[PDB]
Amino acid sequence: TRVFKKASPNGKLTVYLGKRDFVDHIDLVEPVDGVVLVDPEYLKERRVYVTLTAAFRYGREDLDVLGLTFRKDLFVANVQSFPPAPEDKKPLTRLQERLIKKLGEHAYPFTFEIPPNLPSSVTLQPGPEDTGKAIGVDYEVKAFVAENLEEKIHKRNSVRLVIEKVQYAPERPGPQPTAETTRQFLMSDKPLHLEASLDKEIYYHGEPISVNVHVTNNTNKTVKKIKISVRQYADIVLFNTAQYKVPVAMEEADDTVAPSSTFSKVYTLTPFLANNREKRGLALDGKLKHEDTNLASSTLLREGANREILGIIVSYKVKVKLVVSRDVAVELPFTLMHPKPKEEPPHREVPEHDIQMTQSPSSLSASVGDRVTITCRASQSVSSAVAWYQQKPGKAPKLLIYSASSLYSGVPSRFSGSRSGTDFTLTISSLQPEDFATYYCQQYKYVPVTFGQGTKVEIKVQLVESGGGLVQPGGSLRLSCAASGFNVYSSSIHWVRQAPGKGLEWVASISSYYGYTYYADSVKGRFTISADTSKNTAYLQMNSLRAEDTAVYYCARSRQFWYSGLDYWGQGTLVTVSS
Amino acid sequence: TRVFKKASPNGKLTVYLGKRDFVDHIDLVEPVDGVVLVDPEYLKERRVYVTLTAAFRYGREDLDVLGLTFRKDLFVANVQSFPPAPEDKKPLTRLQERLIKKLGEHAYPFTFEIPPNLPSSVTLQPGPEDTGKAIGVDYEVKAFVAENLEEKIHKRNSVRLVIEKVQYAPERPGPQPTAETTRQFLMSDKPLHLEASLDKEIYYHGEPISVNVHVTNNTNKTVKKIKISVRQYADIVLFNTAQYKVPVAMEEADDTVAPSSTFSKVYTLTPFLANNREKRGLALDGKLKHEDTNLASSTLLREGANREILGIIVSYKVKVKLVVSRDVAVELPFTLMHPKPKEEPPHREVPEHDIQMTQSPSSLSASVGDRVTITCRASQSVSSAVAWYQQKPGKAPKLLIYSASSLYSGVPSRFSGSRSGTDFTLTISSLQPEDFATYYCQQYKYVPVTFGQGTKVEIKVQLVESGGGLVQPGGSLRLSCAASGFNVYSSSIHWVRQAPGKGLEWVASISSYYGYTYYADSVKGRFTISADTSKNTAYLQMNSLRAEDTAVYYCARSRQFWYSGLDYWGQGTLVTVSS
Amino acid sequence: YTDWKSSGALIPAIYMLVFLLGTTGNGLVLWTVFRSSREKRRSADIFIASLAVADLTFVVTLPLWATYTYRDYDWPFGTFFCKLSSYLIFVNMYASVFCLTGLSFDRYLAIVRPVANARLRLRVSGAVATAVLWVLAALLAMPVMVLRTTGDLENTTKVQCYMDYSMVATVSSEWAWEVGLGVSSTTVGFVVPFTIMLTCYFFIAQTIAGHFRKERIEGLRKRRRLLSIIVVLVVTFALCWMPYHLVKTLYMLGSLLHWPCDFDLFLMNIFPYCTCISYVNSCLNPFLYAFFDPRFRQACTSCTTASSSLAK
Amino acid sequence: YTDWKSSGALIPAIYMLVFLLGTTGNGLVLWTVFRSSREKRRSADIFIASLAVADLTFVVTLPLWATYTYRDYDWPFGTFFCKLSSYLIFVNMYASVFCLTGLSFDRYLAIVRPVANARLRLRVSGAVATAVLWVLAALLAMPVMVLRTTGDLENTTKVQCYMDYSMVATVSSEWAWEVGLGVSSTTVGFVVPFTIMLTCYFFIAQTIAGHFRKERIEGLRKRRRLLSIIVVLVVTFALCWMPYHLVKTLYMLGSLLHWPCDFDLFLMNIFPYCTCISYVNSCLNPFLYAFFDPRFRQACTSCTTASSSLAK
Ligand SMILES: COc1cccc(OC)c1-n1c(NS(=O)(=O)[C@@H](C)[C@@H](O)c2ncc(C)cn2)nnc1-c1cccc(C)n1
Ligand SMILES: COc1cccc(OC)c1-n1c(NS(=O)(=O)[C@@H](C)[C@@H](O)c2ncc(C)cn2)nnc1-c1cccc(C)n1
Ligand SMILES: CC(C)CCC[C@@H](C)[C@H]1CC[C@H]2[C@@H]3CC=C4C[C@@H](O)CC[C@]4(C)[C@H]3CC[C@]12C
Ligand SMILES: CC(C)CCC[C@@H](C)[C@H]1CC[C@H]2[C@@H]3CC=C4C[C@@H](O)CC[C@]4(C)[C@H]3CC[C@]12C
Repeated sequence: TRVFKKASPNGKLTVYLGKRDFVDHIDLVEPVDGVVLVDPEYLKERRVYVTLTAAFRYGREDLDVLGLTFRKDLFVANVQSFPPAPEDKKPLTRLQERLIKKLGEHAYPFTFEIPPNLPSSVTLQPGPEDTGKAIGVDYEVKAFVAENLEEKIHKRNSVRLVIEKVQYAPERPGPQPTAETTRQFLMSDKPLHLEASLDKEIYYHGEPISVNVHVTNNTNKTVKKIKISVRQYADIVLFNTAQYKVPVAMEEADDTVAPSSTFSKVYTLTPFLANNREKRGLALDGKLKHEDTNLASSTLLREGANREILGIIVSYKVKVKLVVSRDVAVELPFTLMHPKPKEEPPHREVPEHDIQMTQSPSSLSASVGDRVTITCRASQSVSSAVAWYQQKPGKAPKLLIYSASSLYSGVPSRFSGSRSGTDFTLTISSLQPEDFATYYCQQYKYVPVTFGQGTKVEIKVQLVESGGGLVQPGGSLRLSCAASGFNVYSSSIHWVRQAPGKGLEWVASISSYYGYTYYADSVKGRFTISADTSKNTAYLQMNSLRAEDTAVYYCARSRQFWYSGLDYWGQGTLVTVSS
Repeated sequence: TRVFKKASPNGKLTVYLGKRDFVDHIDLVEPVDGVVLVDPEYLKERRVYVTLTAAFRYGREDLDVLGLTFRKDLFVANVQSFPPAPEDKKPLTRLQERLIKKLGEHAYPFTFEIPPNLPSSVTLQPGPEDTGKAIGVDYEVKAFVAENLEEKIHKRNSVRLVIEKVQYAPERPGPQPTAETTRQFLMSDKPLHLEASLDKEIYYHGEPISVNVHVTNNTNKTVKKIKISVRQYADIVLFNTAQYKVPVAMEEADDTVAPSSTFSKVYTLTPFLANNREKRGLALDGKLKHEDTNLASSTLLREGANREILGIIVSYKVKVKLVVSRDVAVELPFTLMHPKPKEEPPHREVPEHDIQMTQSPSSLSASVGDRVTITCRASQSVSSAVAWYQQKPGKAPKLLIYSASSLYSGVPSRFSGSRSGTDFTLTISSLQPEDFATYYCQQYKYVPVTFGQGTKVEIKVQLVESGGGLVQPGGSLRLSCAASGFNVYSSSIHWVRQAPGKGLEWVASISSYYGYTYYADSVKGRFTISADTSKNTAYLQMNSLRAEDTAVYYCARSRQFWYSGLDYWGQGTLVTVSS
Repeated sequence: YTDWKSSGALIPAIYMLVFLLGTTGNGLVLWTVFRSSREKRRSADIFIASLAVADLTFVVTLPLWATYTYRDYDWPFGTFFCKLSSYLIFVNMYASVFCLTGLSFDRYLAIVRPVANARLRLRVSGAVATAVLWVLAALLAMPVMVLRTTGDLENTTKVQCYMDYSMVATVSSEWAWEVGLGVSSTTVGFVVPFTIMLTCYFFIAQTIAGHFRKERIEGLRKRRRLLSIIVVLVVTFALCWMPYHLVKTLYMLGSLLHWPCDFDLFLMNIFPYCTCISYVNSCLNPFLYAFFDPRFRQACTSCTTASSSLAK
Repeated sequence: YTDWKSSGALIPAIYMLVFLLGTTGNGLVLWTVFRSSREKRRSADIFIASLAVADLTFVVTLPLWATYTYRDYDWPFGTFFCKLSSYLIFVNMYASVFCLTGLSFDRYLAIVRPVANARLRLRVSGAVATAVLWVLAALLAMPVMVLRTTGDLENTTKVQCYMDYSMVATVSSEWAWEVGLGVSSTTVGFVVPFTIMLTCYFFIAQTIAGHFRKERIEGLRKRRRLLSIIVVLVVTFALCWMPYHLVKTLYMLGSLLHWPCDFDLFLMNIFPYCTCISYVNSCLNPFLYAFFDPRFRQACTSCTTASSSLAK
C-alpha cells in the first residue's frame, strides 16, 4: 500500500498524510493523522505549525472592493510539530510510526480532532461560466514555519493540502419515508388524499429512485401533469439562514389522473450531474481543486440536536405534484450518498483525459503446484491502479484484482499482485487446472485503458450483445450491449476489442452519470458510443469499417463511481469485418 | 548519409528529394532529382504528376478580396510518373537508383531543369505583426494525382514540399568597388573629391564590412555627421519595376569632417537580422515555412542581360554620406552570400527552441590494434547532428567528427562515425599512440546541448576566459570570453561546464547574428550571457552562485550559420563557487 | 418676481463649467467602458455605463439652458428643442438616481447576501434591470415632454420655454396639476430610490463592520476606508439632491400653505442654485465611481501531491 | 420665381424616408464595426467607419430641413442650429466624398501596387489620412458656418436660414463671394476627389482585367463580377453627385450667362431633388460597401518532412 505526500517550494518541508478523505459519523469523526519533515539547521528558531483550516468561502473570487475576502473560519486547530510540547502525549498512529520507518525522526507527527458537529465538505456549482473559486465549505491542512504564529505567511515556507471530509451511508437501513397531504377543492365529497411514498431512504449516487405515487382522484377536477422532482434542499446557513433550492432530477410524465380514478405508478429518476450541469448553485461533493464530482451527498445531522450548523447542509427530497387543469404537492425525504468503500476513493477523474505495457513472455511454463510470478514492465506510473485478468482462451476475461491491491470479491487467494516502480506483477502459488489459462495485466488510469501483452500457461446479472455476421468492410455497424443488472448511471459500460488472435485493446467507453464519452485513437471519431436508460442498453456505432477493424469485441461494466478496473465482461463477438 | 523524404496524407505518395537546396550557378542550376512511390490500384487510372511550382506571391494574406490570390507562376514543368513517359529517355541520377536499391520499382523517378535566368528564392520580411503569408518568390515541388491535368485536385492526393533555390558565393574573388563623386562649394578651386572604397567584393553574412571612407576636405564647409549605410536594393521587377529599398545597417559616426582634413579610418558595419527585425520589406533568404532566416543573399545576374526578371532580385550597397552643417553621398556595390557549404545547409534553426545521451564504454581496455566501438544512445532523434570530442589529459575538448559523419579538417582518418536509429557510434581502427583520452558525443539538435558521458580507454584563434578565482559562494560573477579570430556575428558562442571528473554539460549560448540567447535548465534564469562586438567578447554573469556551481567552465565557438556542434574550445577555468 | 441681478450672470458661467467638467469626465468613463470591452470584470458594468450615459446626456443639453439664462430667459430654439431638452434633462435626472440606486442594490446583493448573488444569473438580471430602468424613466418624464411649450405673454415677446399644464382643463386644475406632477416626480424619482439606496447602504455598512470586526490592524483600517467611501457616496448624493427636491416640495407646499410670498421670492431665486447643486453630483460622479474602483484606473493606465510506500 | 406646389409636399417625404433608411443602415454598419473593431486588426476599416459616421451625421440633421420645407421655408430653430446643421451637412458631404476617394485609393494601393501595400505601415498611414481628411473637411466647411445665418422677415415674418455672404465681404463683392465659395467647394470637394477616385478605379479595373486573364469559366465570371461592382460603385457615385454639382455650377454660371430665366426657375425647383439624389448615395452606401465585403456578413450572423538512409 501507499501514502499521500505533498511538498513545499523549499522541498525540505514534506507532508505525509494518510487516506485523504475522512469519514464523519453522527457522533465523532476519524482523527486526522499526519507527519511533516523538518530541517533544524534551516529551522534556527522558527517552528513548524500545522493547522486544519476548515473554512467556508461565501464570496465569488475575493476582494470585490479590494479588501473584502468572503471566507469565514469554521474551525482551526493549530499544533507545533517540533519540538512537540509535552502537553498532549497522544500515542502516534501506526501510520505515523510507519512514516518514521520510511523517513525518520525528522518527520514529526500531528493528530487533529474535529468537533462532532461541523459541515461536510461540499462546493456549490460555479456554473457554465463562473471560473474563479467555488462558493462552499472546504478543509485544508496547512503547515508553515515561523518563530511566532502572528508572523506573515511565507510563499516559500508554507504547504497547503486540500483535505476532504465526507459522510458515507450508515451501515444500517432506514424506514421508507411517507408523505400524505389531503387537499379539498370546490368539491369535497371525498377530499383528495395523497398516497405517495418511496422505496428506500438510503440511496447511492446513480441508483434509480423509484418514486411510487398512488392517489384516489375522487374529486371531479382532473390533473394534467404529474411533476416529480428530486430536489436539493441546500440549507446555506451563512449569516442569513436560508434554504436555497434547485431541482436535480426532473420528470414531467403525461399521466392525466382523471377523476373518480385510482392512479398508481412508479417512475425511475436518477439524479446525475450531466442533466443538471448548468443549474448554478448546485451543491456537489468535495472537489480537491476543479475535478468533476457527484452531486452533494446528504448530511446526517444529530437527530433533535440542530445546532444551526453553519455552512451548507445538503438534504435531498422528492417533490411530487399533481397539476390541476385549472396544484397539490408534497415532499419526501431521502438520504443519498456513497457506500463505505474499502478502497479509499481516488478523487480524480479516474480515467483522466499514452501508455503501453510489456507483459512477461507468453511461454511461462509451470506445472501444478509450481509457484510463478508473472511480471509486467509498465510504461509509466499507474499508481496501483492495475487489474489482472484471467483471460481464459475462448472465453470472456475474468477480473482477478483491482488497483494491484486486495483481490476482487470471490477470487481465491492463490493470486496476488506486486506493484513496484513503473512495473507490476501477479503471483500464483498452486496451478489448479483452471490456472491453465491466459493471463493479462491491465492499467486503468489514463484513457485509453491499456492491457498487457498476454500470457498463456503451459502445464507441460447478464451481458447480451446484439450484432454480428461479418459484413461491410467499410460500412457501419450497430452493436448493442445490454446489462440486465447494472444501473446505466451506476457504471461505465466499456467497449474493448481483442485483435484476431492477438491481445486485448480498449476502444470506447461511456460515463452515463457524468454524461461524457471516451473514444480510442485507434478508431478516433470513426467509432461512436452511446447508451440509453430505456432497457439498460448501450449502442456502439462503428463507422467506415476496415479489415483492420476485424477483431473480437467485448463490452463490460465498471463501477461508475471510483472506477475500479473492469469487473464484468460481455459474451464477446468475433467480428472479422468482411464484405 | 540520409536523404530527404516527404509524403502525402495517404502515406503512399512519398516524395524523396536528394537535397532541398540547389545552386544556380551562372551557366545553369543543378537539375532537381527526386522519386515518388506509386500504387496503380490506389492510382486506378490517375497518374502522379510532379511539377516544379516556381511561383511569386505578390499580395499579403491569402485572399484580400474574393477571387484575388496574388500569386504568379514564374515556372512550372510537369512529369507523368507511372508509367514513365516513353520519350523522356533521361538516365537516372545516382540518388534515384539508390532509392530503388532501398525502395521499390514503384518509386518512379523525375528530373527537372530550370532556365538559366530566374529569381533566387527570397521572402520579404513580413514585420512585427503582418501575419498572412510573406510575399516573395518560392519554389515548391508539388506531386498530385489525377487522370488529367484539368481534373480536380485532391487535398490529400497532393504533396507540396518547399524547395529552396540559393546562389552561393563564387569560388573566385572579384573586383572591389569604388566611388568618386565630386562636388564644388564657395571655394570651387578644389571641389571635394570622394575616395571612399571597400575592402572586398564578396562577403558572407556576418563578416564585418570595413567601410574605408577616404575624403580630402579643403572647402570651408564642414560636415557634421558621417553616415555609413549597408542598404538592401530590393529590385522588385514585377509589374511596376520598382527599386524599393531598406537600410540593413546604419552606422552613424560623429566625424565632424572639417576643412583641410583627410579621414581614411575604416569603420566596421556588420549586417544582421536582429537590429532590423521590424523593417517591413527587408528581403531575406528563403524560408522553408517560417524559420528565422538570414538576410537576402546578393543575387548574381548574367552581365546585365536583365530580362526584366519577374522576381525580387536583391543586391547590397554601402552608401557613404557626409552632411553639411549649412549632403554629399555616394554608393558602393557589393555581393553578400554564404560560401559553398560541403554539408547541405539544414534549413531550420539548428538549435531549435529534452534529449539526453548515454555512453556505454566509459572505461574499456584497448591497446594498439583494437577498434573501440564507442557507442551511444539518444533519448530521441538527433538526425546526424552529433559531434565527437576527446579530452587529452588536463586539456580542453577537441572535435573529432562533425555532422556525426563528417571529418573536421586536419583531424586524422582513424576516427569514423556511424548513425543507427536513435543511437550513434565512433570507431578508431588503428589506435594511434595519442589515443589515451576520454571521449564524448555532443548532440547539437535541441537546446540544451547534451553530450556523452565520457569514455576513457585504458592504455594497458585563441580564446581568453578571464575571471577565475574561487570566490563568491552565492554572488554574481562575470567571466569574459574574448574569442579573437571569430566575428561575434559570425559565430554563436557557447558556455558549458564539466563537473569534477565528470562529463561535460552545456550552460548558456548566444547567437549574435540573430541577436538571441539560450540558457540551460540547470541554470535557467540564474545565468546571464551577452556578447559585445566592441572587443568581440562574451560576458557570462553567473548570478546567485551555489556550491552546485562548482565545476570547470568552458567556452566554445560554433559557425553561426549552419551551427555544426563546436569547432573551437577555450582554455577553461576550474571555478569552485565558495567564499 | 424680482430675479437677482447676480443670478443672471452667475448661472451661465457655472453652467458652462459643469458642462465642461461633466461632459469630459463622462466621456472619459464611457471611453474606459468601450476600451476595456473584455466582457471579463464588473458583472454590473452595465449599471455604471448607463449612469455615465445618463450623466453625459444630463449635462449635454445644458448649454441651451445656459443661453436661456444668459438670454434673459428668452428661449431662441424651437418648441421641439424645448420639449426634447427638458425631456432629456428629466429622463436623465431619473435615470441617474435610478442607476445609483440600482448599483447600490447590486452592491448590497453582492456583499451582504453573496450567496444569492453567486447563485443567480447576474448579467441577464442586470440587463433587464437597465432596460426596465430606462423604460420607466422615459415613462416618468413623458409628461414633461407632452406638457412643455414656448411663448407666454408680454410686449417683450421673449419666447419662454415652460411646462404649460394648462393643456388639461387649466381652469379646472392648475395648482392641482402643478402639485400632482411635482409630488409624483419627487416621490417616484427621489423618495423611493433614495430610501432604497440608503437602506441598502446601511445594511452594507453594518455587514462590512461585522466582517472587519477582528481581521487585523490593516483590516480595521480598510474597514475605516470602506465606511468612508460609503459615507462620502451617500452624503454627496444627499448634499446634491436635497436642495433641489427640498425647495421644490417647499414651493409645491406654499400653494396650499400660504407661504410668505416675500420668502417665496427667495425660494424662486434660490432654486437655480439648487439645480446646479444637483448637477454637482453629475459632474463629480466619474471621479468617484470609476476612480475609487481601480478597474477604471487599470483600463486608463508550487509542487504537487505525490504517493510513495506504506512499508509494513 | 415660383416654388412648385408639388415640391413642398414631396420634398419632406423623401427627406424623412432618407432619414429612416440612411440612419438605420449607418447605425447597423457602425454596430458591425464596433462588434469587432480592434480585434480583427483591420487596416482600412477606419475609412469605412469614418464614412459610416459621415453618412449617419449627414442624415441626422436632415429632419430639421424636412420641417424647414414642410414649414413653407420657416426655420423655427435658432441661428446656432441653422449654422450647426448647415456646417454638419457640408462637412459630411465633403467627408463622405473624401472617404470614398480614400477607400478607392487604398484599394488601388492594395491591388494595383500590392508591393507598396505590404511595405508601408497601413495602420499609421490610414489613421493619419483619416485625421487630415476630417480636419480638411472641417476647414472646407468652416466658411459656410461663419457665413450661415437667419432672419429676413420679408414682410411675412417667415424666418429663413441662408448664407449671408454680405456678413464678411463688403457689398462690392456681392456675386463675387458666391462664385468663389461655390467654385472652391466644388473644385475641392468633388472635382479633385472624384478625379482621384475615377483614375484609381480605372487602374484597378485595368489591372484586374489583366490579372484574371488566366483560368477558365469560373475565373472569368468572377472577374466580370468584380468589374461589375467597380462599375456599380463609380456609377452610383456619378448618378448621385452629378445632378447636385451640375445644377449648382449651372446656376453659378447663370451669373455670367443670363439664362432664359425659366429654365432658371426650373433649376431652382429641381435643386432640392438633386439634394435628395445626392443623399441616395449615403442611403445606399451600407447595402453596398458592407454588403459586398464578407466581413460584415460574417459579423451579422498533413504529413511532415522526414529523413532516411542512402544505402551506398
Ligand atoms: C431652474 O430650473 C430649470 C431651469 C432650466 C430648465 C429646466 O428644466 C429643463 C429647469 N428645471 C425645472 N423647471 S420648472 O419645472 O419650470 C421650475 C422652474 C418650476 O417648477 C419651479 N419654480 C420654482 C420653484 C421653487 C421650483 N420649481 N424643473 N426642474 C428643472 C431642472 C433642470 C435641470 C436640473 C434639475 C435637477 N432640474
Ligand atoms: C436646397 O439645398 C438645401 C436645402 C436645405 C439645406 C441646405 O443646406 C444644409 C441646402 N443646401 C444648400 N443651400 S444653399 O447653398 O443656400 C442653395 C439653396 C443655394 O446656394 C442655391 N440655390 C439654388 C441653386 C440652383 C443653387 N444654389 N447648398 N447645398 C445644400 C445641400 C443640402 C443637403 C445636401 C446637399 C448635397 N446639398
Ligand atoms: C418648433 C417646431 C415647429 C419644430 C417641429 C419639428 C418636428 C416636426 C420634428 C423635429 C425632430 C423630428 C423627429 C426626430 C426623430 C424622430 C424619431 C423617428 O422614429 C420618427 C420621427 C421623429 C419622431 C421625428 C419627427 C419630426 C420631428 C418631431
Ligand atoms: C438665435 C440665437 C440667440 C441662438 C444663440 C445660441 C448660441 C449662443 C449657443 C447655442 C449652442 C452653444 C454652444 C454649444 C457648444 C459649445 C462647444 C464648447 O466647446 C464651447 C461652447 C459652445 C460653442 C456653445 C456656446 C454657446 C452656443 C453657441
